[PDB]
Amino acid sequence: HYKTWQRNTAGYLRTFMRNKLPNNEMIGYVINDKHPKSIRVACDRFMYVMRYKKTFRYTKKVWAHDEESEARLGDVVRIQPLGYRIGPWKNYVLVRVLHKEPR
Amino acid sequence: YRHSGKPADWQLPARPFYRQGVSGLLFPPRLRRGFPSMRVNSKGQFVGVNKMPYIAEKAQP
Amino acid sequence: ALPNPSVPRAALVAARFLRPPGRFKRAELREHPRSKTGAFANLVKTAVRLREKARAFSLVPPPRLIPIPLPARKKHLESVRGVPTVSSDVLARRLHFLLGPAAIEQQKAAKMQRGLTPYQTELFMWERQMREIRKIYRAQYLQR
Amino acid sequence: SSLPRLLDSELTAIFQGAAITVSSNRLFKALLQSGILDPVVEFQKLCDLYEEGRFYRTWAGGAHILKISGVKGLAPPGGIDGTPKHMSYEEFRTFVHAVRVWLRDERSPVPLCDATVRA
Amino acid sequence: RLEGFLLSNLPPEVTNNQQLLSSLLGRSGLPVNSASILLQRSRLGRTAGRCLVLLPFPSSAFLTGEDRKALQTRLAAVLPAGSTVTACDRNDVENCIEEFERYFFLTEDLQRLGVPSNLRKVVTLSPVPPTYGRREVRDLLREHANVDVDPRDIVFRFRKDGVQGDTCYVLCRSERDAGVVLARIQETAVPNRVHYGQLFGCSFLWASRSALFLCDSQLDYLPARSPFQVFTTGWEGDVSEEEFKNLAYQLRLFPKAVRKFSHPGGEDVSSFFLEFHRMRDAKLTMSRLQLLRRRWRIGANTPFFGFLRMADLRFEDDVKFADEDSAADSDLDEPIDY
Amino acid sequence: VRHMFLPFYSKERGPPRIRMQVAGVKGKRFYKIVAANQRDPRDGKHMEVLGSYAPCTPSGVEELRLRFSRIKFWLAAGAAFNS
Amino acid sequence: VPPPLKSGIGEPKKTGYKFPHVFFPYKSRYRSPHRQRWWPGSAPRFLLHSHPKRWAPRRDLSFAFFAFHGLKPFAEKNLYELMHSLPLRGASSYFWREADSDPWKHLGRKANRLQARGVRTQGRKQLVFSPREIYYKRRPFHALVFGRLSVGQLGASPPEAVPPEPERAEKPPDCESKEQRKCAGVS
Amino acid sequence: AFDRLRRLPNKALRPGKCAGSLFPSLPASVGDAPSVHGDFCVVRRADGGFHLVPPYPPRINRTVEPYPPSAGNFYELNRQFKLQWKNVEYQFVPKLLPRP
Amino acid sequence: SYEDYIDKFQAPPLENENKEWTEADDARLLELAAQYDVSFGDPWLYISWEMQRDFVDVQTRYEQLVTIPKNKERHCEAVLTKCTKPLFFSRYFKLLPSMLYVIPSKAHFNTAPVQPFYLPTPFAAYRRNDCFRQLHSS
Amino acid sequence: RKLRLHQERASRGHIEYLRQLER
RNA sequence: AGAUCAUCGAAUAUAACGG
RNA sequence: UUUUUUUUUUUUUU
RNA sequence: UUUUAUGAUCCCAGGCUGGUUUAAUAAGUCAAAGUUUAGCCAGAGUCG
RNA sequence: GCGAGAAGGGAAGUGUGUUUCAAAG
Repeated sequence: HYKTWQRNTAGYLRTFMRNKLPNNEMIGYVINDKHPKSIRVACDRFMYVMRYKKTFRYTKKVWAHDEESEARLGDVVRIQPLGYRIGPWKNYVLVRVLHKEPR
Repeated sequence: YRHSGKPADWQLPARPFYRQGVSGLLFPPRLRRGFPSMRVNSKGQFVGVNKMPYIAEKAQP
Repeated sequence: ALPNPSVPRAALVAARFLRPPGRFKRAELREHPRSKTGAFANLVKTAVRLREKARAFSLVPPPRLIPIPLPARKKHLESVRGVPTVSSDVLARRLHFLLGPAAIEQQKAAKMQRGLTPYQTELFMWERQMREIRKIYRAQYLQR
Repeated sequence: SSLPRLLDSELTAIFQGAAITVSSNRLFKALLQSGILDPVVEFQKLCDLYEEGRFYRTWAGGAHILKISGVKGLAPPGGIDGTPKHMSYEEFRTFVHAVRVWLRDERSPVPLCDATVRA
Repeated sequence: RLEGFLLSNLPPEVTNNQQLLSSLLGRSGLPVNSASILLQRSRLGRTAGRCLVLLPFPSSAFLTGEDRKALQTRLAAVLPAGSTVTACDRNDVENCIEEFERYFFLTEDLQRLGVPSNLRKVVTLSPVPPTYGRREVRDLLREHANVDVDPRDIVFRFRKDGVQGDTCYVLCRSERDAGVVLARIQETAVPNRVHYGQLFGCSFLWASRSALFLCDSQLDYLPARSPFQVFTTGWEGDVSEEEFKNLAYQLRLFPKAVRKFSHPGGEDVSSFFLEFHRMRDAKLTMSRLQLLRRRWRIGANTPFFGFLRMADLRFEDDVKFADEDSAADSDLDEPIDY
Repeated sequence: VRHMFLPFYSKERGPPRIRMQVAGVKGKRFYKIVAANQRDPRDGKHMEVLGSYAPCTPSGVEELRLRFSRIKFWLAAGAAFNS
Repeated sequence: VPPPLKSGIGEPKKTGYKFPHVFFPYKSRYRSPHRQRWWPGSAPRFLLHSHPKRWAPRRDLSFAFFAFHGLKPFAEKNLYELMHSLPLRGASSYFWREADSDPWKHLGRKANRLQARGVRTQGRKQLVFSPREIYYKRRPFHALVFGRLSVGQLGASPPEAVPPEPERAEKPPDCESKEQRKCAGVS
Repeated sequence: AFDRLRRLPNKALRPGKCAGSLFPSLPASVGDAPSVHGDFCVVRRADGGFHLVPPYPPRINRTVEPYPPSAGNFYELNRQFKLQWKNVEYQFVPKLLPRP
Repeated sequence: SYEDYIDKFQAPPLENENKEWTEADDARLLELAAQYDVSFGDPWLYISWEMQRDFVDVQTRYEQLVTIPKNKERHCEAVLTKCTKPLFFSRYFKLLPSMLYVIPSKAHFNTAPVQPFYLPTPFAAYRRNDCFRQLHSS
Repeated sequence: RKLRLHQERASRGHIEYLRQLER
């Protein structure tokens, strides 16, 4: 939790903007594409510390869904959240693929 | 008035107060008091809200 | 059937602002004899009777839901759809009547009814006046 | 036209033969062996329709996760058992009915499941 | 077999111009043998928010499977504007679409037969059925389980804002005896929903109850516009005065009515009107009557009282109808208390 | 335009209403006019503050501070009040 | 202490509950809607606790024991009980309710309530009942009597009587009005 | 650690929001709209009316033991609510709370 | 006593009470109609006080000079879209009663179509003549 | 002219204060 | 509906699935 | 199917 | 096939937030990593 | 007929809460 005066500093606002995306979108790279029509997207987030005034990074691995199964391992993609639960692990939907690794 | 005993039109103006005499702001923030209990919807229409107002809303410029 | 019983749509839209009952009020319904139970209002039979009536017949399969990303969209300001078309001159004179001395004497000059106290005649007359001022303010706020 | 009617008694042998509750892995393979559905339907065809139909949620297949994990299972994977839903006799009947028509309407001039379309 | 499509939710800017609509069909498929369309028109000459398209003779369209239908639907769905529904039409529903257009044109014409006092305690309602309904289709009902040969051309159906068949269906009866018999056995009935593939569709529970009445008279339109809270009462004893007879006996009961009116016609039953000041008084009266009814052992289904209302009307030389007015403020008279 | 007042109305608590409050120090209590629901507590959640009221003042004349641009706006929404 | 619960005549034996209500041990201010009405200044529930089972020793049994209903006081005699002894079952007669000797109007805890007028410092128009059809289920205190309800004006005589009204036809023959207390008629 | 008795948090009847919806016609945010009725249901009254009613047992939490030790002296624990209609019975006594 | 209140504290004398309408009175009513909006709220609340008469008498006079002549020269269509709606319940009202609608007759509204119902030749085949009362023209 | 209603006089002061602050 | 550092008690770690 | 009913209805063949 | 030092398996205890003035060229424009007092949200079921 | 737990600390750690948005039964 952040105090009222902690929500107006440039350090916190800058971190917020980086994390914040349209439709709560995220950026990550796929690390597992073994199961059919399934890909695990590894997203990286950021956080601010009001004590030492330094920002660190922590990975957030999540599961996604692909229709055409165009994405492959080691390919940065875009994910979008959803207001339901489908499958045991599936919690995201693909939109597009930015980069493609050769084979 | 004295005879009619009704309020007059022209009278003394207001008496605004300023802290430490200074009454100048160079970087005014964007306050949320422009639309009290009113917001914009996805459609663009005006809708209300249900929230407790901040006790120190005006004391935190 | 099982989730929601047979409930007419007319009685569902009207019951919107109905406050839910409290803890003690719930026990009254549950207390025996259950004389507040209506026709086809049983909580034991209604939940299985409906199901069986539909078993004889075919069952429509659930719709096929295919996930699809939602495109991004930016906020856009829009004008007010509801704006009463009334001139400001008309409302100026109407405000002087309710707030003027004529309102006080209007309440006194009212016809009484059998079975009602003298204060009731003026109270109801004042209530009708209070309904007109609400519309005037609502129209003015929307126009501005 | 003139779709055949699936007798209740016939389905009893298939359900009991594959074996109260049973797993869904043995039922998928046994359905094709009996040939009750009749190109040849592949194993993946049934699996794809099972997920698209949203049967795991409807039937409450994820309720068994809280029995082992408990509070940790409430959160999503990233914010975990993944066993399939064990359909019973009652449950299986419904699914057979649903999948029987999903294949007939795939080539009919007048769709039955989803006839509408949005621009 | 395929015989055409059905459009809906069309914008007003395309239904009012035949040139633009015809051009959109030529590129997708056959041009306006060529295909034919039919635009629904209201009694006042205004169009609707939907249209219909008919395919050429079946000789050149009998051999058409789903492979050729999916592509045609898809291609013809993109050209029109957004927020549009393009569904297929079967051989059975195709004949029903024509009746839908005719009902809208004859809506006002059909709301005159049996509406007057002639047929008071006859009219019924059952807003169970969905858009899937017809005069012929519904005729088989109320005969196999209730035994009641109702008239054919006495069936009326309301409509929603988008000229869509409202689920609210209303029926009538020739005689009065059978009226009661209809609203006692039609409770929780599941005949069928749709007849496709020679098999029945989803389930639907029937529910018949008297909750609405109709009246048409020359001395009712004007009196029912002055007050804001107007009541209706009927099923009274032998012929009675207003000031001398109706007022005096009212004291015994708990009507609490500011004013009253009469209803001539020369029948063996009277019907006096009531007026209230506030909405709360009106509301409380409703309860009172209801309670009393039970005590008297009159009947649950027996019409005893009702609430008067003014039906929406659409005049000419008007840019917007009263019912479609978004700036109306006729809701402040109903205060909310909880 | 009833759609614009939907959020205001509360199913659990009730419709909006205008009343007063009791707060301050013992022996010098002052009234505070606010807007809240029907079942809400006398001293608790409040939607908007309209003003205050001081029936006892050193000058001997009762004071009353109110907002002319908010009271009229709230009445249009259908807010009741006590006698 | 409260009176023990008893079943009325014409009812099979029931099983008594262990507690008056669900929240017996935990809560104490909660009250059941079907609570008994035995404290002075109330009325019974008609057909729930008005006529409990009556028992007496073999020695006390007699014909007169069965005739207790018909000899009840004026303040407790209902319509059913009254019509049973009248000629022709009280058919082709008139009846009216006299709300002047109610138990709560003279005795009871809340017997000094403040009315809208205050206190009473000092020819009426009372309703008249004409029983047409009479059907007795559980004699002598139960029946489905259908009659014509009308209004009538009282006379100036010392007693409560009905001179030349009923005059107006109010409603067709319907169910009874009240089941608390009734008076005689001219017939 | 196998077949260990776990514990789940309590949850009462969620009151529905005033600003609800019947059926979302193609929603265009990233979530599901609330409901007015919510947990509660509308039934026909005895006197020909419409009123609220406590639905069938709302997810009786069997995982947590009774708090008051003196519960067996006044209430019979280990109860079952069965649904039967003529010769038909359905299996719905298991009240499990699925994941969000 | 309820009878004493209606006899003692009830005697409002109205100036223009139980009087016929004259030529000057008709002009005065028309002038007030323009000053106060008619299709906005209750216009009869303020006009009645100016004329010193009952709220019902004033409405009838205006309805027989403007409303009737105007409504008799316009086409009207009967629809039920907004009128069909229930009433919100409350703590003293938890029931769904009946209703009664008002349909205008031909004596006060010229309800006639502007164009006969025309059907195309190909679309006329799918029409049941045994399910309709009115004949098929053209 | 000659604002007799209390509402009219109350709004007069609001405009005067806002005009001074406007530049 | 999305996002949303864990801390103390000194400490002691690889576990559950299918051939 | 059996006691309770101030929530209903139905009964014919030239 | 899945988690796992960016803490997977696993034992005990702690429920989250707001509160107006507040001196010093630390003159705070929100009291500057973390301090509270009328207050918001939230807190299972049972008469067999 | 209507209102009534207005005296509740027993459950839970990635939970309870906070923040950003949305909601024409």
